[PDB]
Amino acid sequence: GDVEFRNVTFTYPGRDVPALRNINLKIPAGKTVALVGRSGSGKSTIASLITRFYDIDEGEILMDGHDLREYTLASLRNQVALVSQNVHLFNDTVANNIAYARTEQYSREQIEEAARMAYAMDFINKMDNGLDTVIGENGVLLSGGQRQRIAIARALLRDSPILILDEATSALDTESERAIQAALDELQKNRTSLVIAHRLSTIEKADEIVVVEDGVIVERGTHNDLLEHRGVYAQLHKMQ
Amino acid sequence: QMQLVESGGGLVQAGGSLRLSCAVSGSIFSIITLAWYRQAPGKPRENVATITRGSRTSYADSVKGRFTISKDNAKSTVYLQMNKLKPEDTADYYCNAEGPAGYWGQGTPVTVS
Repeated sequence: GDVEFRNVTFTYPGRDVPALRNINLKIPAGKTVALVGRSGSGKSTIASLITRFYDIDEGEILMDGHDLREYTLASLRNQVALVSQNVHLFNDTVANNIAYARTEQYSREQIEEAARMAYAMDFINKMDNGLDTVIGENGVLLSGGQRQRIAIARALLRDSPILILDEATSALDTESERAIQAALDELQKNRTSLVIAHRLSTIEKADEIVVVEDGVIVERGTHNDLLEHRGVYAQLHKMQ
Repeated sequence: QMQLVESGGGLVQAGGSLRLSCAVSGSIFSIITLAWYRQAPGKPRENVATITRGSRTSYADSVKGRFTISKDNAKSTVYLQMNKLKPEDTADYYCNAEGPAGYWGQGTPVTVS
């Protein structure tokens, strides 16, 4: 899947200044682009606009060369796998949440394999009816990290053309979490991936790194080229 | 569409000085990173000097103490003051905006005899 922002400006409802200004961003099919910058710089806004929680003020977002606003909502949800705290949950079983409410389109074994590959099966097993426990209402509320791993499992299961990855819980070390990064690394390979970077070390391998400051893209390049550029990214290379 | 237009290049003898200019239209000039790169006939295109939002500057080691990058928000122009020019500075000099995968001028030639 191809994703392109053309002269995109966006302002959160009620705000008086834009969150994004004249964003031009091309992510060709199969490439990974890492967005870096301070929290509140607009990097998360860029990724989240693809989900159409809001519409842009001006400009164009194109998906496979078609404006986002031309897709039916069903087609939009099918194209994009969101791995973030805003992954959409259903008042339904865990298995049905991993399957994105698509029933009898996946097998039980596929759902279970996706759960294990996301390292979600450990906490799922502690629920009374396992994968078939009803989450949400009159049921279990997911912790934040549990919700992320449900999102990883859903993304692993669906094999979607577009991945939006918010690398939350940058504090990572142990075994089940080290292999989470390994699972994410394989998922973003062979897929158009927009990654919200929260630790710089995790995105040195992106095909292009994009530095956002105050809603403006200030620098673009590979990790090595950006270091030789001795600009903003090179200065941010002080957190290591 | 963004345009970067260099000027000021030419022929100078060793020890001479040259000031390059680059007019930038279509950019959020005060915020994006600006830079000068250069490329000699056999070598790849390499960074010379870089200036970020607050006019914070950086330089390649071979150029420190001789070259100076600066920017003018009012004129939306970026400049490269080249003093104490060495023959090894002979190259095509390129203006750049938004980093090495960003936008590029078409260069201005510099020859140091």
